[PDB]
Amino acid sequence: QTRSSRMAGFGHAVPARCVDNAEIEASLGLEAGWIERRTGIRSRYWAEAGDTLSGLAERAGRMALEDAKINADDIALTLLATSTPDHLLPPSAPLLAHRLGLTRSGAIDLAGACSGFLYALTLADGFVRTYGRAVLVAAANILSRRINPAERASAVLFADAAGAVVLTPCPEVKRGVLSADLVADGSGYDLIQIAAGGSSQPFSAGMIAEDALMTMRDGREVFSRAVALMTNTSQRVLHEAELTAADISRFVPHQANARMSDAVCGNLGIEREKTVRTIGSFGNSSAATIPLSLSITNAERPLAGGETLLLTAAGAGMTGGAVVYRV
Amino acid sequence: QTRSSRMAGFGHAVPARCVDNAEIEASLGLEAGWIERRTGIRSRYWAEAGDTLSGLAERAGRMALEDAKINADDIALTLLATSTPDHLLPPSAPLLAHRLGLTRSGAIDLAGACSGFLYALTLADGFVRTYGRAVLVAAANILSRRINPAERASAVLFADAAGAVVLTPCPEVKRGVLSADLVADGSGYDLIQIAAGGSSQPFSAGMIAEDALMTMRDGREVFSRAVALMTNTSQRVLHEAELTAADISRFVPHQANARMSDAVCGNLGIEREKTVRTIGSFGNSSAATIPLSLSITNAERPLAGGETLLLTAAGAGMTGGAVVYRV
Repeated sequence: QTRSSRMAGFGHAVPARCVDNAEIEASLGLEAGWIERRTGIRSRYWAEAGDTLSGLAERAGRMALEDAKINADDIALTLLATSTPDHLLPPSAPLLAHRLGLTRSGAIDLAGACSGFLYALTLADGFVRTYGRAVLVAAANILSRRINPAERASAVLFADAAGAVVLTPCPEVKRGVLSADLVADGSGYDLIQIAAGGSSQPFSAGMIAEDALMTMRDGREVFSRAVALMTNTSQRVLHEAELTAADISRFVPHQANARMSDAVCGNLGIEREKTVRTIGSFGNSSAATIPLSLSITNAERPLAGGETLLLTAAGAGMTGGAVVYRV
Repeated sequence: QTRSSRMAGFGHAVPARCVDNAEIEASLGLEAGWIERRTGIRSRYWAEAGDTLSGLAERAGRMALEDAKINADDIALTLLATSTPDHLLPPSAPLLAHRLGLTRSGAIDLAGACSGFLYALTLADGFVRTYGRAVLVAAANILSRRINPAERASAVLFADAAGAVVLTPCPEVKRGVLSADLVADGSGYDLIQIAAGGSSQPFSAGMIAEDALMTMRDGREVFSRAVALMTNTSQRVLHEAELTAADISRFVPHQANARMSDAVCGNLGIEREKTVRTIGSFGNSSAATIPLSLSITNAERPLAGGETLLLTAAGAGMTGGAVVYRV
């Protein structure tokens, strides 16, 4: 009976601490204006002590359920894309579903770094279309607790946020997810990494916190690979949907830095004013970036029937993806 | 055009160190025969120094691709259910796809504790049916590196293994995944936990060693909750498929301990000889147990057309799931 999924509700959430560039530039000994000049970020939100990932995700997901006006019994599955779960075991998604009252919902976490939401969105859409039941698709990260002071990119980019979307079944064809392209390139596996705490080097007694913080070999190599991943996946879903960049109403790339968004937008020939930009006020929260941006743009101007979105992301791994969605 | 998915190829892999009960009983100071008496495990495999999660997953995945005789280009997606990735960042699945030559494959990790494979299988089936493209569904864990010798259940059950299934598109209806039920119950979130390393208590200098290892408040509460989760999800997918226990050819529960498998089997009215039992030789490797058991039972006696399998699992979180699959 079901032939597409509908993005029925949107939500986002950020912690209470707004962190201006000037605080961080002072910490790192950077000249005034450095961060906005190089990243396009002006401020970002950071967790305070006692804030949990699942609590942040809960506020974004509650906002999306409310937006969708959906009965809690209708949520069959909760997917949480996160790289920073409350605990390494269990996953945070069952706690998320429990706090939100989603008593008929399954729950699992997805770990796809910055690409996690587009994977979760593609997989949720397949579930909606196969079982004719609704899915809560959340993405949330507290990257502030992963910040490495020696890794300047992390200190200046990383932020904390959650976004969520309620996906409901729809009988109509030729709308919803028109195309999706999910790619991986593990030749870039070592470009962005946390050395310890996984199974290859469990965190042990004589280890420092910075062994458990992110490291990056060559930011420029990450930059060019990520632009290429997003460009190539975007080109493929456009061609698969038989559309051109001119048919896109809103372009929602992962918000890594402004120059990366500009590069992909330019490579695709998309008009710059079609790009949703939340990095100025919300920073880079990894997989939460796209659903937070979806919630922000829908609040500014509700998505209208017939509009076409292009979503695209790249991530450590390396991974990438793109989705064309028709309202 | 695609109406169902087919489990086209199976594979599994274990590390080289076979650890019999006697070694562990001496390590823990238990009387001889204690472990087999209480768990039904006789032996299990543990990683050696330098073994990686992705390398163990790679051997299971290559076996499954070989078994499926599939072109590498036909794999559109690699899903890796694991609680023990090589690193906290990035996910291990892109490395897995890379090492196996799956140059057209997306890749993401799923964190669903012991339920991780049934979630990944259900999500993969929806992907196969939506896009008409094949998926490698892997599950792998190195639990030995997470063992707390003081938590006796974990010391005597936990094992290291990988399993994998190649899911291919199939044009026929009334076969493949007939029904699936994914549930979560975050009221049991604190029952099985690792305290440190997540975002609620990140790894730091001078962290207690035990804080990075698995912990369990009430094994009996875990037991009865997990039995109920598996019983209730299995009853649901059976009724959704319009089947009874007598129609099941092979019953493949998560291999947690023999008494748990027997309790669920008995609850469902399933003939005990229909149960696939790998816990004796392979122990409890969390999400890997069901695909390892599929690989083992299909090797002993190839899955034949018309056979019906019932798969069920419960995990930390708590989560559960069940799948009815028609060959």
